[PDB]
Amino acid sequence: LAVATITQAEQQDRFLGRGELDELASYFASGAKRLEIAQLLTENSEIIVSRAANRIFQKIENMAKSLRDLSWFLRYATYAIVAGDPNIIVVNTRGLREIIENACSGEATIVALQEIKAASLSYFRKDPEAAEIVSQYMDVLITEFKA
Amino acid sequence: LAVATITQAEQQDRFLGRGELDELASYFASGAKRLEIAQLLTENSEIIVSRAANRIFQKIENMAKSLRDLSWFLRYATYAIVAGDPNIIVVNTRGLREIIENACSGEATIVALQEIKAASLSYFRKDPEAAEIVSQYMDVLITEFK
Ligand SMILES: CCC1=C(C)/C(=C/C2=NC(=C\c3[nH]c(/C=C4\NC(=O)[C@H](C)[C@H]4CC)c(C)c3CCC(=O)O)/C(CCC(=O)O)=C2C)NC1=O
Ligand SMILES: CCC1=C(C)/C(=C/C2=NC(=C\c3[nH]c(/C=C4\NC(=O)[C@H](C)[C@H]4CC)c(C)c3CCC(=O)O)/C(CCC(=O)O)=C2C)NC1=O
Repeated sequence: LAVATITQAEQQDRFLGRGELDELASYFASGAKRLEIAQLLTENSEIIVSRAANRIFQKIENMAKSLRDLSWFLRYATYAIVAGDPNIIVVNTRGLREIIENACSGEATIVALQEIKAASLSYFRKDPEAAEIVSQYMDVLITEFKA
Repeated sequence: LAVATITQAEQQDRFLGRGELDELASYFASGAKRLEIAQLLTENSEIIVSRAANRIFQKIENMAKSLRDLSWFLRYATYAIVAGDPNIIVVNTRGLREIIENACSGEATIVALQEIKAASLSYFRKDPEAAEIVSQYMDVLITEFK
């Protein structure tokens, strides 16, 4: 964050670098777009989740938890997008591969997640900038289940 | 702020509400303007600092330390502006007036700080919002010195 960047600059007795400034400038300026994205994923959260669950419907034994988890995945994506901090996804998906490996099916989860991503993207057809943001964050989520 | 309202929604296992989204909208917009300001001040810092030194050059007995401090002051102003937190200035200015009244002239430092302000402001004559933002942070710098 800003307070982060400032702390290290201070630590090194210096002005923020041109790069640090540009990076913060871009973080603030993409803010409106990131909020637009979150508002949209949120209001459509239920349709996005049910599309993902449906795609693996026949693989699911625990539908209540499946629907819950898929909603939670999308909710943390949504946090990360609002904060402009992909690490929110990383911290909160820590260890989930093992847990869901064991709980149901790793294969299926990735299938559902890919549908979370596709269904999410579907709301930004006209808006390449947003689609990129959405794909970047969704890819961070999925990758935490791949390698 | 980013982490704060997200932390709450997180604790309550929910999506951010529309009211939360609008509040962040205001945060990011202001941050954008603050960052534009900080970039200008940073890129033109040598110029700003030299104007301020030059404005009191007759009183300066140590050009080096004077140029250093004025830069140090400007630096902390930019930190405050970037974070949007005037208290960065307050905290790092604490007790400084005494150290510097000793070292040279408290009063010349004030004149030079007014020139830091006046010089900083010259980059924002087309943008009265940004100008007011620079004036408000610089005033905290000058005041907490006095
Ligand atoms: C990133 C945010 C986040 C997620 C997603 C999360 C998931 C998560 N899923 C869990 C269990 C589970 N998850 C599922 C199933 C599924 N899960 C899926 O994402 C699939 C759609 C489906 C497998 C097909 C099942 C069947 C269990 C354990 C069932 C139980 O004993 O109740 C558990 C173990 C504790 C619990 O049962 O609640 C966690 C922590 N925790 C988090 O903080
Ligand atoms: C907000 C960030 C910040 C500032 C500004 C700061 C100033 C500061 N100026 C100092 C000294 C000094 N400062 C100056 C001069 C001046 N100082 C001025 O701001 C005037 C423009 C000019 C007098 C006209 C002089 C001559 C010394 C004594 C250093 C020496 O004797 O070599 C000292 C004493 C220790 C040192 O020499 O490093 C500090 C701590 N410290 C900080 O953490």
